[PDB]
Amino acid sequence: EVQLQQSGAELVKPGASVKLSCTASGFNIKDTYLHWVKQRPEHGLEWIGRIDPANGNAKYDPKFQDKATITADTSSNTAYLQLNSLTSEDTAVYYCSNRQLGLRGYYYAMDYWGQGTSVSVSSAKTTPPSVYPLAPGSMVTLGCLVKGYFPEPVTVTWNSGSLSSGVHTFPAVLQSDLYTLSSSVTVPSSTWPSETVTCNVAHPASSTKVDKKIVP
Amino acid sequence: YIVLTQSPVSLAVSLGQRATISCRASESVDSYGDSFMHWYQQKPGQPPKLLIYLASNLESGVPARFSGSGSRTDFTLTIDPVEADDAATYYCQQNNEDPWTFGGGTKLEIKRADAAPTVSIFPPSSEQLTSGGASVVCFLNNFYPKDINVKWKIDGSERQNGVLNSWTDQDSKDSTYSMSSTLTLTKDEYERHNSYTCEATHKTSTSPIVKSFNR
Amino acid sequence: VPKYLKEPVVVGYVQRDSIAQKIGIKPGDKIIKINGYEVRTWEDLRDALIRLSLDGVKETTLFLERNGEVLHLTIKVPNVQKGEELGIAPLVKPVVGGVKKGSPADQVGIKPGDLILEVNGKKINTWYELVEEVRKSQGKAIKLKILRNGKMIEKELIPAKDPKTGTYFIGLFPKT
Repeated sequence: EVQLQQSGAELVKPGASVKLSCTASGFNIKDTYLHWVKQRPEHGLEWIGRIDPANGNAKYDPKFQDKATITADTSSNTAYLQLNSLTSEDTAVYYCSNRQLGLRGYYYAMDYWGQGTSVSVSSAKTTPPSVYPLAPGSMVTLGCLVKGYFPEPVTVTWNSGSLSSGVHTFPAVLQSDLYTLSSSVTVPSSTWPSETVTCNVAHPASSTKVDKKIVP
Repeated sequence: YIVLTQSPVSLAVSLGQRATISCRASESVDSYGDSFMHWYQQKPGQPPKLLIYLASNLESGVPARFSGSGSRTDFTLTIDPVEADDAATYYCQQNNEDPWTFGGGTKLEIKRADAAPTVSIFPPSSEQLTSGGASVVCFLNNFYPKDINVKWKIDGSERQNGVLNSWTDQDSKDSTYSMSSTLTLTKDEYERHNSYTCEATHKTSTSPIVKSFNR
Repeated sequence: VPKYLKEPVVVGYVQRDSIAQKIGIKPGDKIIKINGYEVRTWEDLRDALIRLSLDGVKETTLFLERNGEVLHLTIKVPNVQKGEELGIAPLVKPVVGGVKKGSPADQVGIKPGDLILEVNGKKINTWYELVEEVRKSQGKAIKLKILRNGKMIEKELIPAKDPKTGTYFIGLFPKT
């Protein structure tokens, strides 16, 4: 099976540079191209460029020709995106991708994307989140508050992923240079509090991986 | 470069009905009897997903209710019937010519039947009270349409100071929205009051849904 | 749109290691029904397969015609969520219908009407196979045996990586 696996979220300071990676499985990049696409918060998609890993030939959108540098390594099946001289317009989710297409007479599509890498361009230091449980005071609703972090993003899961259904994770809100979101899980009240319900929070930039179980 | 202008920018379509999205290219995108124009669907927090490629060809597994037509400079994506899973932003993309370009996107809302929120209120955690803060959280879950009101009351008297609201995006299965409302105040004044009320006012009802706890 | 979509489902190609191959579907098989969905065209087949998967059917009966008898085979319903398909395609004979000017094929003198018999000493029966061999060429020269008016001709050409298609390209388009 084909996968494009991208490196973790990055907090970087203005003026500097960052290098993002994309590792491919189930195909040889050497036989095709890898592409990079930019998506700013509340914005659409912008093509950055592609590389041919067989000859290192990279082509950009003239607008990125000098702020982005795309390289590839065939031995480790990996493509890189380097952004230099970072401004706030560089803050975005960055996607690696591959597409291959059959033409008239033999139509096919192979289209694969990485999960995206979040890049925040900021002066501010990293602050970890605080993680508080929400418990009531046939269906029971339980929550998980994630308070006062910087920067985005944070990942919330329930019982290590065993609960993706009945889960609402709300968009973060920015209060005085910190982020707060919460997540709600609704389970059958037979499972709780009979069995474990635990929220798993991960915050890349502060290297935090706390678990918080919900108790009556 | 080839400019792609996408229309409409946003639309709301009822479950069961037709959605039409158009893409205009500043120059042709055809070559040797194919149009190098493709349609993507992007769900919230997910990577784009290919639906139609070379103007009219279905990607593997994509339902026939999706179709693409056009050639040259004028292209249309049709979604008929629309379903809950179609809640998303759609993009045309061309690669006839470098650089590759995307249209500006079209945000599709799914119109479903009105549904009243399920309200839950939660007191601040011991873990928070110990560390010095006091956040009271209220979940208004699975409602339609998106517009909703929340009122907090502390011992019967109203408060909007320190309230923050956050809406999810439209759910891919039941087409509903949800909303968290968080009242943040100092541990100090939280412990100086007893009754904590959360009430939701929604189109579905003239009278509000109310949830409470006594500290 | 391709015209086979509205044509009957006569198997021309069976993908290797595909559900189709596993259960023994052969070129020449006429698919006529799957579960309770009548299959008159390739479009019906596509739509039925997607419907079954989305309704959560795991296994169903595929009805074929082979030498004028109906054959009933149980197949796993392909997982549309993974893009998985049945693995059959209509016949496209490896006959050249067009040659892009300037292309590697144009340069070595390949002409419309040529029949590609063999790629790198490997006989091919379909255009899919030609495509497969070009995709697997690694940008190294490939040899083609060609039939032109009954005469056997040998050609050797180097595939170019094409940014539009994301893969190797020699400049040939099949006849419809």
